[PDB]
Amino acid sequence: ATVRKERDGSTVIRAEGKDAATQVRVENGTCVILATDMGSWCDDSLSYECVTIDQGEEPVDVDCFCRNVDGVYLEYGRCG
Amino acid sequence: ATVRKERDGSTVIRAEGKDAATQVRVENGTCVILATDMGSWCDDSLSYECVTIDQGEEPVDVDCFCRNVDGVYLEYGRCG
Amino acid sequence: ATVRKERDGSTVIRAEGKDAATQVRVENGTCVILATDMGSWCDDSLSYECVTIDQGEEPVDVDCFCRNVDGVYLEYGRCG
Amino acid sequence: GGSRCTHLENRDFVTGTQGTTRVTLVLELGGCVTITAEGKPSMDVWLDAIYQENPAKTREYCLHAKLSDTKVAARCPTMGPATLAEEHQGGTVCKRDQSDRGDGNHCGLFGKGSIVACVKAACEAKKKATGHVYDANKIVYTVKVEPHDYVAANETHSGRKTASFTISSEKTILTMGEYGDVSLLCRVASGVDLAQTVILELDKLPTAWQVHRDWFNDLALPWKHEGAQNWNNAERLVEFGAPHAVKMDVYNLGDQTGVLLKALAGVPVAHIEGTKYHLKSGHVTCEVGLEKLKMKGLTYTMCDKTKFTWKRAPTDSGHDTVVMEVTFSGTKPCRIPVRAVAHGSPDVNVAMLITPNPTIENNGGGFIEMQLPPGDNIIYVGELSHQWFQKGSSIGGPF
Amino acid sequence: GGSRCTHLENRDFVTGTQGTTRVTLVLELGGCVTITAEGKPSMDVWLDAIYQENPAKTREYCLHAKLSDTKVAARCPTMGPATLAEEHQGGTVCKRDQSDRGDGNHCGLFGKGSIVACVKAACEAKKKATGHVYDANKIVYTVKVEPHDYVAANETHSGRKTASFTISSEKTILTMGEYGDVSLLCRVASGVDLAQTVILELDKLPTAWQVHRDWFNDLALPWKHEGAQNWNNAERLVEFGAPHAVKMDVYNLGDQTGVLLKALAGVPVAHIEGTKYHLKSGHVTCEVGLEKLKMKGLTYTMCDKTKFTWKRAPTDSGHDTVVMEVTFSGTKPCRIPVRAVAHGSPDVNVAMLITPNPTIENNGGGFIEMQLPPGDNIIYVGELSHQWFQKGSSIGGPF
Amino acid sequence: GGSRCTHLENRDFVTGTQGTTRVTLVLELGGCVTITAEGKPSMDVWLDAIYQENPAKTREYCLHAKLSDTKVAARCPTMGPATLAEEHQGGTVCKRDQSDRGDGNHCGLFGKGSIVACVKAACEAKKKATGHVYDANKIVYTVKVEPHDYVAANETHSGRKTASFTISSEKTILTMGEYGDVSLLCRVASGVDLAQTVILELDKLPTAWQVHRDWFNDLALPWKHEGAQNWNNAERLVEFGAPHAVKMDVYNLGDQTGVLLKALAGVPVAHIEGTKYHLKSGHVTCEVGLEKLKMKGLTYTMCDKTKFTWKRAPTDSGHDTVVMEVTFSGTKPCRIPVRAVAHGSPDVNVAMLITPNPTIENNGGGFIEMQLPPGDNIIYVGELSHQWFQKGSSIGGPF
Repeated sequence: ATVRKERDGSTVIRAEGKDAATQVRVENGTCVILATDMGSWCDDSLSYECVTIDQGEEPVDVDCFCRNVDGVYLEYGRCG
Repeated sequence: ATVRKERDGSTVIRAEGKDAATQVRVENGTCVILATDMGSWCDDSLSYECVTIDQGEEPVDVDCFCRNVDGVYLEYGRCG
Repeated sequence: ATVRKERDGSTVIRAEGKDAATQVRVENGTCVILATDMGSWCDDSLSYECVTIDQGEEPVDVDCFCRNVDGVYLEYGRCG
Repeated sequence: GGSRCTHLENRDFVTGTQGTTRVTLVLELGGCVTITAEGKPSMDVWLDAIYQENPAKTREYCLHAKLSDTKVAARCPTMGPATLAEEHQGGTVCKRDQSDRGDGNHCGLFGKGSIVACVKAACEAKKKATGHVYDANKIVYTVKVEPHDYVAANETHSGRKTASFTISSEKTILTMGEYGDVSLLCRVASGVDLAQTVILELDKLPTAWQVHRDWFNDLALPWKHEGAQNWNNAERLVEFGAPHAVKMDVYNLGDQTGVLLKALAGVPVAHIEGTKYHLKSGHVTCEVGLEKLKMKGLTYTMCDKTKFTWKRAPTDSGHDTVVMEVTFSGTKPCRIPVRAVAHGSPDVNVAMLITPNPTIENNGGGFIEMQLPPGDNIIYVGELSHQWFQKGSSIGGPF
Repeated sequence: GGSRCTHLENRDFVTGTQGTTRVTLVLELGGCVTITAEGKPSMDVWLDAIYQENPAKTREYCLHAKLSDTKVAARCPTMGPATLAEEHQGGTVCKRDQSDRGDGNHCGLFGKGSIVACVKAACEAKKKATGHVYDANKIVYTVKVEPHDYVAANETHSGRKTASFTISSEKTILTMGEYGDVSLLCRVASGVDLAQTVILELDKLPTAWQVHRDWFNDLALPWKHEGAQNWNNAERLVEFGAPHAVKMDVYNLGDQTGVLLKALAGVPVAHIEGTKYHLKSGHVTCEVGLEKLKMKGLTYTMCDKTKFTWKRAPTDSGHDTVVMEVTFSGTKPCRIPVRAVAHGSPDVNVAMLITPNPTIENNGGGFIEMQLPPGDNIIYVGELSHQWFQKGSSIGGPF
Repeated sequence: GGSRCTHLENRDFVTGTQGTTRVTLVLELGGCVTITAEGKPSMDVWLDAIYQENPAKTREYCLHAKLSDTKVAARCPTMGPATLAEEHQGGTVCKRDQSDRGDGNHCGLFGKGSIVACVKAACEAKKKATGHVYDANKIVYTVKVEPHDYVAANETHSGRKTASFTISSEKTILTMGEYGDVSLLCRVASGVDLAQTVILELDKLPTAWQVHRDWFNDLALPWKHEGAQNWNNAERLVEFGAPHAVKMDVYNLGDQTGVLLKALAGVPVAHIEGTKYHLKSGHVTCEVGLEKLKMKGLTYTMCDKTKFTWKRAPTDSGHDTVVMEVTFSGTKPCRIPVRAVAHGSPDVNVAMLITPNPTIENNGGGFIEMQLPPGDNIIYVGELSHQWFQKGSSIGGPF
């Protein structure tokens, strides 16, 4: 997974099928990826928010969550 | 009104125009029918849920409610 | 701005571009107009509710609010 | 008796040096022409029928929807979205809305819950507005020729010869008895613009109409094709109610056959003889090739202009043409002097006759069919006149 | 002067044994032919006009929407759904959404409330893109015949005879003075495929165009029919705003007349003379039946191939045909040797002439109208040549 | 060898008093006629091809959608509505729903939040179902005339003359060597109702079909026009998933080329020779004008009814006509006695022959092409018979 600062204030994570059930370090915090419908990067790619959940808050109905880092998004190709 | 166990876990009540403002016994509990737009059984039939309301809870915006019995539905033909 | 009792129980205020950021007296209470997209009266006119907010309640996401007077609406032409 | 058959004129045929005779005939629907040769019996040539046997079904519209097996599914504001098996099924109308939920309908949190109502949408028996499209090349133009006696229903007419024509089929050779082998080359021409024509038929007073293509395709009713099980745009007759806690009622918009019949008032009625879809307008222009014979031609003189009276005043035929019948008191037979002028210019002829040779015959005659431009016009049959107002071109009533 | 009238050739007519003469004429729009008999004065026969008087209105599109009486209704998250009388009314655009509600807009519980905004959608005055469909059988083909002098506007030409024809009307008899009674059988043929033709007209620089059926029916604009009060698909020009507590604004997408005119650039302009919807392309092939006269036929010799020059270089006519004018320096009168070859094969003639007999006459002549296949072609007028690129078939610009 | 060329009959031509000969010919596609004059060599006249060079692109349908750059935006229940830049952009599919929000997705208040998902909808490479519409007046009818020897591919046939015709172009003059200047007036007629015809072509086993207008326009697939960047009704191949807290997945409905091919089974295959869109059905009726020559006419005798056998049993041609081949054991040459009767009435001829003069020639002959009414019919070739069931008119399979 690659961590980058986009044209907007948002921090974008470009992940693949190998990055499923793994943790990536974003700035001063940590981001967890749990997306199962992942694959190799291509044109057919889905992009959404990785919710910045507070201290000890358990994630509800989400496959991407982050701690100590705000304004963070995840993108992945579905060609696998 | 006829009480029957469907292909699903749900208990289905097939009622007619005569069953309006009447009470039917379903398993270990009781079900109350208040539907005014009822009639004789045919192809044109409406099917919905009969909400299992708790001890002493008054029904709000519903024409079919049940006590002590869970997973219960009502069906009626509109050919009258 | 003109205050009038319509065919319904509602009290209708017909305002123009000059009535922007002004206060109009409706019955036993007062009505405040904050609409910026106003103009001269014509066929192309927008009509909506002027929320009757309680004692000391601050207005949230609204351009027309009233005190001590219930059932009050605002209409204005957009030909300016 | 009473025969409309018009005798062949000298101008219509030419006799060659090698003995070949080319007779040119203009045969409208019902119109008859008598062709005679020196020593040979008189033969009546006429265009019997213009039709297409069972044309293709284009679109079938539903006038009264048959709603069945209505199911409503609902969930609490914190719970997931309400789902039904009918949502991903064919021939079903589904609506998704938000319902007010609380303790009165057994939900832990007060707010808005997911609700979905689905109904199996189909069509009620004998309530379909089926459309039919004509294939220009498939329309049969039956040309019949018999000698100029009455024979029974089961028995056949002695000397009768049948020759059918289309746009593709044009040349046939007939063994016309005494006349020998005759080459018939009939050029087919429709009286209806088939491209902008649809036959709107209801399930079995008129039950079939000749409607315009543009009017038919823009009908605000659920439609499908011949063979399809499900109905497209079925929501046109389905109206959903207000969303209650766990209930959402479905309303039928009712029968639309009465709404259709009101818009179909004045629309030309379609003529269906079992499976034959007839066209009451059109003609066939033939070129008969004859050999080893001398043709007998009878040229007509003009009828007396002052001796004309209306048998049947000019009226609409029912297929965008004007029909009229005249009575002649003078000497018979003769050629009818018929013309027409648009109100303003009395020197320019605006008459476009469907009848190629209007004639007052010894027995019958006097029928005149013609096309006129829209507006106030004056039809002249010699000295005899009549004012006619032709209505402007229209596709049909509003729906 | 300057007359384009082409003298009748010997090949075009046949004199029978019984004295009947069958003269075959090919009359294009504007094209004239001179028919002469021994002892009788010369007569000019020509196709004057191809038109349809006020054809049927198919679809009328709205270019600029007239929005009026906008009403917004809203209710608290616990209260019932917001309703408006305009929701179940015709000619109205309604949108249902969820608005954020709380104590700031006076609601007991914090959440999402029901909101609905309705606007009366109509069309602004003089902002309609009306469509017209031709009825193939209703198109008039005016054929005029006069002697080969100038007469005033109010006064009529002495010897002038008018004969109108359609697909249905084909045979008429004219009393052509010195020639007596002549049988005119004119076969009607359109130069435009009327089936795939719609006349797009704007409310009164070009304001009328000859557009394709498929291009017209797929216009992303609100439409209705002649007689209907309300507009179908009115949401195409209506854009709803974000839902606030009790307010939901409606935006007009603006005028689309400018967007339409840009897509209509290069599209063939429609010709409307008051109520007459003219077709500038087409012809009429007639078969004149004459009696008791000897026809005077003048057969043409071929023009000198080396003595040709361009008066007007080959250009687009404005109705999918190629027009050209030639100047001849040799001996007059003669028949123009005109052909064309597609770049690659110089032995196969690809020219499809609209002009039946291109001739250099004593007075005028030299106008050549023809159809060419798409791609690079070389037009030959004897030795004289010119390269022409015919554009491929198109329905119109993108919208 | 093997030539189908039919010798000219005496009935087909007339010799005038002034020396003009009017020869009437019926030329179907592939059909040849031999015209001979006294002292002049025999000439074979035939209709070579009926086609339109690259017709206009009407509608192009997407069979497999190319989804890209999917973006999902979501906000808390108290916060404003979720917005995306793609919502107000072309070639994008967007869906608005309500998602369950709380502390697990970091939102202060428990309820329903605004969510929107957008995807850039386009078409996958080589996955388009392009449609083509014929322009009736643009269809070329190539008529070729050569003397009755074999020449190489690059070299041209000595005496061969090419003359192309349309609805607009009808008259041309050919310098037919020994015959001199001959006036060819060919009346064009299509064997396919072009108005209700669309050429469905797939990107390069059949890849092109002749489909009905009504079947094509009602295809439930995303469509656009030649030049447009974006796709209309792109939601037909886009299926949105259930709305989760901040995620909403987009599903592609897959390829529809297999679904299309199943519905296209039995549909008449379109014939495209590079850019030439050929029509395998149709004819041309010509009127040749000859001067200063005596025409040699050979009238046919009827073939022996008892001496007929089937070479190829009656079968479907592939363009709504019936084709058959017969073997004759008697004396050659003669005219084939061919007729047909519908099961019930054995006295009325229902055969509508495409072949104007079916003949058993010295070399070849015996090919019969005809139109028959729907239902059980019996075809008669003298004494020889065969039962044929003509299928009813259809627009195509269900989709």
